[PDB]
Amino acid sequence: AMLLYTKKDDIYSDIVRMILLIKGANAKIVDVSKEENSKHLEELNIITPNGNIPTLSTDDFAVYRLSVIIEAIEDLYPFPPMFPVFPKQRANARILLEYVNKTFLQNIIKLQSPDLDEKQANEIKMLMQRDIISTYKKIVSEREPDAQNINVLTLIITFVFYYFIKLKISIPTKDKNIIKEIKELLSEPNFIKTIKAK
Amino acid sequence: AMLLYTKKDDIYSDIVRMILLIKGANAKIVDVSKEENSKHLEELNIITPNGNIPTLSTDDFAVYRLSVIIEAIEDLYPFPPMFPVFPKQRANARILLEYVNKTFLQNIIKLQSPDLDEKQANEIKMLMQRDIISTYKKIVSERAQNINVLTLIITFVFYYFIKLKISIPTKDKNIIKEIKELLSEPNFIKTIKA
Repeated sequence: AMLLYTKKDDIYSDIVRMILLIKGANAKIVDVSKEENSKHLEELNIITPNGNIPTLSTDDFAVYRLSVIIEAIEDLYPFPPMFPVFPKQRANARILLEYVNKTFLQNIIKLQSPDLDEKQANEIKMLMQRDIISTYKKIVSEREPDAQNINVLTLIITFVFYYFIKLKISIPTKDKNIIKEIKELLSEPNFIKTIKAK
Repeated sequence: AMLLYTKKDDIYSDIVRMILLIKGANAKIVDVSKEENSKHLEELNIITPNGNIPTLSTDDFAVYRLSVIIEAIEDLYPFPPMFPVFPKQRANARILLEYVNKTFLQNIIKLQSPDLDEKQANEIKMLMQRDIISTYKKIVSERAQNINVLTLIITFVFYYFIKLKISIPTKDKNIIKEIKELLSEPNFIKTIKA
């Protein structure tokens, strides 16, 4: 059966859990930061090279790295699709996913590290604050049709705004429409469901 | 149109160039290290954060991370396939690609850096020498003769071992024959003489 090794307040764990929810995969979610899951943590370090979090464990394999976890979930559960189904658009989305991973997701992890300086933290916060709206506008520009499903980029950008709040970083916009849209993302039923899954 | 920003004696450029050759992609390879076109190096530093080499550019994007370059090429040019068709094997290939990138590709580019002492260089060489056969055996263990991205990359690893005067640590006649067979692949030769 499907098992997801998670960790508390980890943007990557959260993203994969929401993906698994939308895909309708009935996965066992195990938080290895909890002392009762100590045995699952021991297993993780046997099946993975560095006890990587998150880890999606299938009957046939164990995967780590967000883009690889997504691809493995998509191979086994293609519906609803997380990426565009046409080559050009698919390529663009995967490149934009890499940009969001590098610019936001990796930096969110850095701000949560105990070995973080005052200089380093302000560099990261300034960086993410500068591009966040530009990236958000670019993700919605790619979408530019009712009862339709969400894409992996909208799903991930929602978690970026959620972690901005979590890290007490203000979302830099005065635009009423963008504010309404961000509030609409943060109130998506599957996002709430994932946030209250703990 | 498709534009590839390359640099002389760069393992990553070589790998992408061979992939684009096999795919039959109509890309415009530009060697930024050449003075002939300084105009392209300027445009590269605008579209990328640190003028990263290699960079696969399109009218819609610029990509410089190797695994993202390989995925973007596969999305646009799926034939011939560079990855296993079944999910388990696909997942394993991508993980093994990351291992090869970290253990060898990144270490080859460190040995080519100007500010590097002989002590640091010996650490890297011995490290790469220890795992090269184990990794090679693992790539062939994963495997009518359609080349996949891991075999393509491991070929360039053995090519750069020779290029950096690092001996391939094996006495095994079969492995030696196989490495020699990799290094004589027509598209590899074609890429090396491009």
